[PDB]
Amino acid sequence: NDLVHILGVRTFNKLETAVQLAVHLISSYRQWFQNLDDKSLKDVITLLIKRSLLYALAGDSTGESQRAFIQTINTYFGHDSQELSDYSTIVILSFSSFCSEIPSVSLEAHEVMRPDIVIPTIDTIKHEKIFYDLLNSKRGIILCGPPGSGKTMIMNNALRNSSLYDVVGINFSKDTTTEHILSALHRHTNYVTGLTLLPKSDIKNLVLFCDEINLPKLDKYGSQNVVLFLRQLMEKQGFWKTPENKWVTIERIHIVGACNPPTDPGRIPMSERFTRHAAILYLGYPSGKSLSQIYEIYYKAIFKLVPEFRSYTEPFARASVHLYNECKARYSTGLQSHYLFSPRELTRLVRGVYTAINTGPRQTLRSLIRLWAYEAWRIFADRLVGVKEKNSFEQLLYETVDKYLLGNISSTSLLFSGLLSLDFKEVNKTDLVNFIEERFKTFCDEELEVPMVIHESMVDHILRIDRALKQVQGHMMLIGASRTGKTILTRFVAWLNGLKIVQPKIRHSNLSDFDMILKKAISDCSLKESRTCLIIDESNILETAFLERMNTLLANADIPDLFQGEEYDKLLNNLRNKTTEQELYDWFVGEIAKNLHVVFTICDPKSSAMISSPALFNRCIINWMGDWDTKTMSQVANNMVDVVPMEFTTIRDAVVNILIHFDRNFYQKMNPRSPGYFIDGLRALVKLVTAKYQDLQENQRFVNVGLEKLN
Amino acid sequence: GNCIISSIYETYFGHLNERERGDMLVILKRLLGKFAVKYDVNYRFIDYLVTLDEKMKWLECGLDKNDYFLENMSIVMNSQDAVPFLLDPSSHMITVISNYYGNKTVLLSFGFVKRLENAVRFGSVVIIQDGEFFPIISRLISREFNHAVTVEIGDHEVDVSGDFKLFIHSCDPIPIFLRSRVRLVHFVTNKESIETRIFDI
Amino acid sequence: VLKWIPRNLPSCLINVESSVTSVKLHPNLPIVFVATDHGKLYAFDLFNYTIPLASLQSHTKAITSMDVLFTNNYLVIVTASKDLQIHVFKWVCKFQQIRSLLGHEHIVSAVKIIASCSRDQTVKIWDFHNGWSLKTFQPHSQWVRSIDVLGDYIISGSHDTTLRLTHWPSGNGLSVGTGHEFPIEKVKFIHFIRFRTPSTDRYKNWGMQYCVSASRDRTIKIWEIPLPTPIPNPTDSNFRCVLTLKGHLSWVRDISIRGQYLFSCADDKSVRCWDLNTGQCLHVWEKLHTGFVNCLDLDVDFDSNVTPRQMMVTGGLDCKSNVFMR
Ligand SMILES: Nc1ncnc2c1ncn2[C@@H]1O[C@H](COP(=O)(O)OP(=O)(O)O)[C@@H](O)[C@H]1O
Ligand SMILES: Nc1ncnc2c1ncn2[C@@H]1O[C@H](COP(=O)(O)OP(=O)(O)O)[C@@H](O)[C@H]1O
Repeated sequence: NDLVHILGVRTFNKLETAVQLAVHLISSYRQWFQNLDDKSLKDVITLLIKRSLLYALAGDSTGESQRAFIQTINTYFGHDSQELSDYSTIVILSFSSFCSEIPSVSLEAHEVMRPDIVIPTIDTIKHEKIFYDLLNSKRGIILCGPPGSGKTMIMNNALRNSSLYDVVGINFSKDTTTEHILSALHRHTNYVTGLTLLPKSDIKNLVLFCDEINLPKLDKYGSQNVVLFLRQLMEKQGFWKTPENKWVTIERIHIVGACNPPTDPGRIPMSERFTRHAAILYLGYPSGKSLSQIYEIYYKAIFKLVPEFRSYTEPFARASVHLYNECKARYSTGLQSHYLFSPRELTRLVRGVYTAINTGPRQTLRSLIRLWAYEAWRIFADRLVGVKEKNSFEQLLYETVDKYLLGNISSTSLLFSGLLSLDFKEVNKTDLVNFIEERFKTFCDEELEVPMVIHESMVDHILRIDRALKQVQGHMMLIGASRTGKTILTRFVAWLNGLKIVQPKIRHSNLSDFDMILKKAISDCSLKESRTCLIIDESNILETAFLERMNTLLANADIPDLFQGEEYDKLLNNLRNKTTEQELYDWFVGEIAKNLHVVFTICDPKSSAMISSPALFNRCIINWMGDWDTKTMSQVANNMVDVVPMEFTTIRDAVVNILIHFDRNFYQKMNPRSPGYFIDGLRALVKLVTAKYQDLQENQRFVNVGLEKLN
Repeated sequence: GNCIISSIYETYFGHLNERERGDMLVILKRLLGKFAVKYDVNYRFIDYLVTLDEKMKWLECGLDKNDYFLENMSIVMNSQDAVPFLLDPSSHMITVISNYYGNKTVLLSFGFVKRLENAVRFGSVVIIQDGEFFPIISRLISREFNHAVTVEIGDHEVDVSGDFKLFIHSCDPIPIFLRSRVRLVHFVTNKESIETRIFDI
Repeated sequence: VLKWIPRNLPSCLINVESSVTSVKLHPNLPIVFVATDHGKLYAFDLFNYTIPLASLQSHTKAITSMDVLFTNNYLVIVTASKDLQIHVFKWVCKFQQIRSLLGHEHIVSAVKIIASCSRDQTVKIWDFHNGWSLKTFQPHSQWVRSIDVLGDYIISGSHDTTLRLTHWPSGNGLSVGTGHEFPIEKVKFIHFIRFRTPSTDRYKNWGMQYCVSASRDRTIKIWEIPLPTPIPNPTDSNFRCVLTLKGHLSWVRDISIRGQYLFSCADDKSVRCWDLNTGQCLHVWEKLHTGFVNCLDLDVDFDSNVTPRQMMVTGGLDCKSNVFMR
């Protein structure tokens, strides 16, 4: 009772899970004990009892807490009984360990892109086995832990690789209801006599996977409804038909939940009334050695593509795991609401190294380390707040490279592009700025009539967003001061890459119209292979259900709710016009991941809950646009006033830097600073100086004509 | 010197009252003296951008004798490159622009999209009270067009008459995207207002 | 004599004040004219490139492109400017203003002969003799970029990647074509004398079977022209491709074809010459300009009136041009 727990329940209410798991284990093993002695039988029974007690009383604790519990449960039953450890397992009977049960697989390069690829390791298979037992024990499941632990990944691993079970994926929104669940089960269950609801299959049970159950919001009287609905299904073993008013009994269904800890902002604490009937497990962060093995396997699978340095997999695995460890160490979420670190971004780092290697020329050692460092700058040190932590990251990269086995490492000097040629390689600054200038001038002459500047900070950001866009599942968050040019940057990179711009023209709008626009975009993407990029501003979002839909498609690789019925019928008809159920849906997932890219242009750091959502952190490459710098704006002002010759008594530098100084004083006398005031001032000054200097020029010309006539 | 003062006065001091605007002016003039640029010691922007005949033209429609209101509608009329914004809980800017234009002033509030489409088709000036209820107009307030001139309002292309002006007014003492594009003008009386008023009286 | 390939090193370099946008040599005299984006026309003798023979400024805005034509006799020099003015001068060794033209409401892009293309959405056709307005037409719902005239037929590719073939007396679109994902930068007919080998007698009477197209997506595509009836054929008015040509590292600006070896220029500091038979790049010239290679020009091998001499010339954005002899 006195140890640490999450979702604190009474100790009276875990005995259900403990006893039911133990009895199911004994009923599964019973028909093998007929040829066993009394002592071996008693040892097996006490081993299973100890395992049930440990995994039903300390399931919501951490690894060191679990080891303290295992030593206390060893010393509280005496040493005569069979001992239980972290790796202990009963299997054909004989005492064994989990360490000899893991499989071995060596995947090649072209399937690392799949988000559902599951790597085998020790904790994964241990939680797999306990998940199997606890699901077969006719008991509800909830998994809670820090973000990035792989709850959805472990769920898909356990549910896809079972012949007795299937998967139905539903994701809750901020505003939920009861027909979400009925709609999710509508495509996979049928009503039979509807007195009884059963899965469409007959031999395999169907389990409802719901994730982020903390997300739904309470009403004004301190009570939600969806968790009570879940409690009614997984306790009463039935529910009430809302329009028909009859009891509907469900027997082979199961309820499994995934959620964040209640300490996360925007995540409510549930009543113990619902968690009473379920079984809770803590899914913590994997240990250092487990991550080391996982990324060793990943780096071996990625250096299969470059066979010259196959023996250098192990130092890079140590460097990546260690670097993640002190990257989580030196700052946390207590300083800012976006410093959330997880294995997700290390996986995406491996993905970026993959696409850079595959889409690149012949590589050597120093090129490979500098590419790795550039990707580390790309994905780890991209949403920070100052340059001190940036140079700390640089020296951190230096020390981990020299301790795990040079050239420049800094991202400002390492310039990797894909527009200068057909391969992803090192490029030339002059060539890139010339190409960007030519592209912008032809864009201005063609479509958008803004006589607008090009400078080094914005071309660097263009490179940033182009690198983020060229990848698959490439969705990036642009947060910066207003009128900095994020929307124009997105339009420019879409024009250069080839993606066409679509925008939602929103109150005076609804879910029906927005999903009609979405379905039109989806149909165009599926039929014409249309490259779609959609631009959302602050005014384009009013309901949190929109963000829930993008969060669903982003945390997952797809939308498992809005693609159903006659829409599926016409979609498959058109696809078979162009061309199994699971394979067809997987190819749909792949093509919609390769042919869709969402951008958010949000300036306010609903938006606070948007950034704070760690599910939204999954496939968002949060790029810190930030505010302008004094040197950067001196450059842009010098470029802007160059078209207006005004040197009279140079003075252009003096006027631009004194204007800079005045607005610095104004900001200090009155958080981000919006550069709209600056650009409005520069434009007004330029137009007024030009117009009134022309007027004074013709006035002085008339005066000179009069003076020449009178002299 | 007077031109840089005029530009920075019309773009930076729209939402500042007399005391802090005087502090900003004296700090800016000290900065100009630091940077050693020629200017005018005895210069006022009202003496620059307000013509006496047009001053009387605004005077015959509800102009107040306070110089704060003078610089207020001077900044309003000088906002040509950007759309103007009128912050007034007392509802006086709407009245003065309505009786200064006349039938040109078309009064709308937040079928508003159809009314706005008709207004931009006929070239009609539109003023909305309670601008916090604001998106259709977003392209027009960004002032970016598809040259033929055409207007891609909503989902159906339209044509701009060429004589269109757009004013937005509110009363609550605002989206940041809206705020950046607009020219915010303050009309709240404070201690500096009563200071100057009793001093001149 | 028709299978000449220029050497790698440039013969000499014409230094220009601003970026070169159009180059054209005199078919008769050994002189060349370069028109820039600053409204500047520089005339340079082909064997005397030291001093500018004629540095003229008659254009307020940029000159995108220009060409010349010999009367059937003097030479016509047609120049254009983005302020919607078209000029025709007289070469004595100076430019003498012969005539001016108007009728375009926006920036003019290119000229052909006199006809011209612009960005003002309207196709307008005048006469050099008359100088008045004769023909107006709308090519597509979206405006075209590259046009040309071959007797009485015009092919046009628009910003929406739409090719249309029209006939001046009939006034109807003979065929429609498409296939790229990007707007077409240049489209050109292919005539006969595998591209110059006719297939049937009907197409021998026609003379056009293939056509080349270049865009900014680093692709060169040759398109088959469907059989027309004049009156259009609804069932025989669709283009089709047979070979995709690539190799450029940037946008393809302009293309030129002669014999079997075709020349192209791209923004990757390079000019590449290919063969239409094997598809392998016969030569890649690198480092021609510090800026992008904007335009190419050679003696017109497709016209027997002009002598296809031993000359080549290219322009660039680096305020310089390279002319190749020997
Ligand atoms: N130990 C691990 N082994 C392999 N992949 C992992 C591991 N941990 C995390 N991942 C990656 O993280 C993703 C799972 O994210 P998850 O933690 O389910 O998101 P959320 O925190 O929103 O539930 C998977 O796509 C997987 O590739
Ligand atoms: N480099 C730039 N410097 C200053 N202003 C710019 C720049 N690029 C674009 N803008 C202006 O910003 C507007 C678009 O701003 P946007 O990118 O939407 O800002 P945000 O993304 O912060 O809302 C355009 O109308 C343009 O006039």
